[PDB]
Amino acid sequence: GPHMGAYWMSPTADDIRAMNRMQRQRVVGFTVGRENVGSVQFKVPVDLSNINLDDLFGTIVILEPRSATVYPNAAKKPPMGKGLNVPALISLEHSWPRGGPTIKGRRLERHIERLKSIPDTTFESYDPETGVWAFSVEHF
Amino acid sequence: LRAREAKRKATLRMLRESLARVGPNVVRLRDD
Amino acid sequence: KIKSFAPAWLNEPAPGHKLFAPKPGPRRTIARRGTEIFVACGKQIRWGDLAQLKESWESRPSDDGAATAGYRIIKTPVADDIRQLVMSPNQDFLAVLTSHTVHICILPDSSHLHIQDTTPFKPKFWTLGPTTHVTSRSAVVSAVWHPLGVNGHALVTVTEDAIVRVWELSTADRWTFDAPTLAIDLKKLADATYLDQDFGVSTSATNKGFSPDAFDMEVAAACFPTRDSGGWAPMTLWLAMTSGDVYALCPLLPQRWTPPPTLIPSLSASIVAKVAAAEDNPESTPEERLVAQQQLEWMSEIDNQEPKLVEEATGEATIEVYTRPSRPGLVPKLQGPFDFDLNPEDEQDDEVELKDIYVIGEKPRNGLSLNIICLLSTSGQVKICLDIDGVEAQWLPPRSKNKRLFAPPPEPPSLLTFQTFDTLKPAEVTPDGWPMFSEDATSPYSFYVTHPAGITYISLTPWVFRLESELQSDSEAGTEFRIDLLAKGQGSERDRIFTQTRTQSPLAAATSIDDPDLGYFILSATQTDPIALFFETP
Repeated sequence: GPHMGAYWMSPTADDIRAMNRMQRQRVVGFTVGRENVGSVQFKVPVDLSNINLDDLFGTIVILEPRSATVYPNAAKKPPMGKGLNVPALISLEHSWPRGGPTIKGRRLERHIERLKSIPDTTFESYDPETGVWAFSVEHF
Repeated sequence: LRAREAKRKATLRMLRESLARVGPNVVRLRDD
Repeated sequence: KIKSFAPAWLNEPAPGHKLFAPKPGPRRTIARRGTEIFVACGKQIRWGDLAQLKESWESRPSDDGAATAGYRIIKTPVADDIRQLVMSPNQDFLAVLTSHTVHICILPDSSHLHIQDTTPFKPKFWTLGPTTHVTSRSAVVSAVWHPLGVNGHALVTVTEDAIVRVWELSTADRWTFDAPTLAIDLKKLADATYLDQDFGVSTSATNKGFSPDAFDMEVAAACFPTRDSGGWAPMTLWLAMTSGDVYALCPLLPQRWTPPPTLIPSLSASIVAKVAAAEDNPESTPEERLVAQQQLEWMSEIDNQEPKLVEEATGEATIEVYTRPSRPGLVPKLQGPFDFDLNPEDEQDDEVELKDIYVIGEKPRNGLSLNIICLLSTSGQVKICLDIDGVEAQWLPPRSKNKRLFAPPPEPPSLLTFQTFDTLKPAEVTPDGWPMFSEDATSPYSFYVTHPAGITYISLTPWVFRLESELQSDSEAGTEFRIDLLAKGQGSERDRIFTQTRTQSPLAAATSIDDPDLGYFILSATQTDPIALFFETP
């Protein structure tokens, strides 16, 4: 039963609220995360001018143990390139084999093979000493 | 009152250890 | 006289041959009730009685099929080739699966097989989860009827993305087909801490996210134990992932359920005994006492409950109906991944990767007082595991419980690997093959393995009987001596009954039939021809 921490974003919601109409259309290095779960780092400037910062956690970006979802409702997902439907760097903690952290040998390297083969993802890294799976997506 | 459970537990423990002595009972097939 | 693998009354130009004559996944395209069989061929189901079709070819002189006795066509509303047919317990409902969709066929009166029948022939088909089991969502992997479902009308479906859905069907209420009574996301449950957390599924959650469980909890198959099982077995859903892992859910019940007369009293004794052992033992951990507590709480909902009495849909007799206990919770703990003790080392990828699971439930204290979990790999490897510890009812803790730092880590659940053997030669192994288990009609401890390469018969008798006798042994001594001989015994027997040569055509999952008139035989089929191999005639 992995502990689900609190959501967070960078820049903070306060910082984004303080941005003018120009700046909020091109928030650089926008990141949404949840402690002891993972994070989504968008790899381009994003347009947050039509996104409620008070209804972002759990509504648009859902971070659960071993699970990252952006725009969970397919019907209300913006076109590719608009909103948060852009390339991103996702990191998921606790992404070890279901057998547990104490899995080595062929079973562990088999797991890394399976991570690389997950469709619509580009494998970045997996570290057994932390259990963090990092990978890139082009859209959601 | 019910010592049969200890007997079951011991019996199955013995099956395990017995299967361990023989080693993995693996029967694979060859082409010919 | 071409060498065929079926009797003359199932080969062309016999009328019985019409049942058979005209993509990765399982092919359970044959189902049966008595001597009747249902054969999926594309988007239609071919219905026929083997008894009449036999007689027609024996008493021969020298298009819905209404002109042919003992043969009828069943057109279906499916939009893709049928993959699986699953007969219900009382054999009145038939589950019809494509890769993604599920239809329930209300099986028609058998009188429609006679030529004399002039009345209109339009078997009712019900769509199951129109917005749930769809091509735009996760594929359906297993459909199994709940052993304890009222009127045998409770169905469990499982998808690749490990969502378990219980449907409690009533033809008098369309809504029962539209939505499930219970929906469990195993991926949420696996990582949950408390029994009251959210394990449900959102109708709005249509866009897939990203997770290692996309492969690690990709479901290959699920089953309930063979019925006539005792203890917790008939409330235990077993699952096998393509990753090689095995899971169990217990107790999984629909909102309402029907136990055989002996189930509840046997469980009560089992629960009472477990509470006693937990309390009497001073070395009992607070985690061990909680399981006993939760089970006692579950049972208390049943003791203080008066069972309702309702008719049998296909019957002439009333039976007790209970409601599911609400405490400790509706969703049991997900148990697993099970550790395979004495597992073979250096298993290959196609040996670890699972494609089917078949569980023979413990029998009340005729057979073995232990669950037997059988696992089928892509390679056709079969693994026979024994549930030494005994899977039982478990739930996650309540939020009332305070986490203790000096508490030991929960050791993973375990199965004992008793035996592992190939059923295919290396040359017969296909990289994406989907071999299937099938139950034997005459004994739960025998079963079949079907694969495009061929069909194999397997039996765990008399070995399971020898183990049970030792478990019930009246002898003061000699246990370790006698067990050693049993472990040295070859155990299960296996024999190939059929081999397909130079034909990559997949075979319909073997269907065992034991009729007093037609005899005892296996039924399978190629894309075009039948396979009926007999073992005992009258």
